[PDB]
Amino acid sequence: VNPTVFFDIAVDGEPLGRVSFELFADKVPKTAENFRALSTGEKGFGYKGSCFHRIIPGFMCQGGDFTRHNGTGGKSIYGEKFEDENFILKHTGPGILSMANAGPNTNGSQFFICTAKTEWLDGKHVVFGKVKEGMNIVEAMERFGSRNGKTSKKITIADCGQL
Repeated sequence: VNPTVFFDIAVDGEPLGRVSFELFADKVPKTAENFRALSTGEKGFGYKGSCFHRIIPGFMCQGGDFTRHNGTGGKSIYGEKFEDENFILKHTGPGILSMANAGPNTNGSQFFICTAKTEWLDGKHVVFGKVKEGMNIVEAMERFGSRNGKTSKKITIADCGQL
């Protein structure tokens, strides 16, 4: 029943590979639906063509700022921001998909893919999915990151949608 969406990743416009995600619509339906719709672009805006602006190896990959490309933008399908839906699910290890935010109830479109267990984020960031296929591709992306998060090459979402 839970939806699966994919990102096709490019590095300086060179294809890298495909990452797919299971979204936990059974446990966080509002947050899952935002990401699903941003991935298909069915509301008229979304993730296609956007970059991962912050990648810290041994920590996370962060993206979803499709309006300013640097961590200061983005918007949800519900408006500029929406509430923290629940914190049922925890940051248990690599492959977890969690919402970036700027305080309580400030979810937009930014998300991160954890590449480590990040338990200190539990109860503060809404977990809403997990990598299903292509974790090896996330690991390859990680290698273009750095300690301060700047990427050495431009890591983009070349295509995305629902499988």
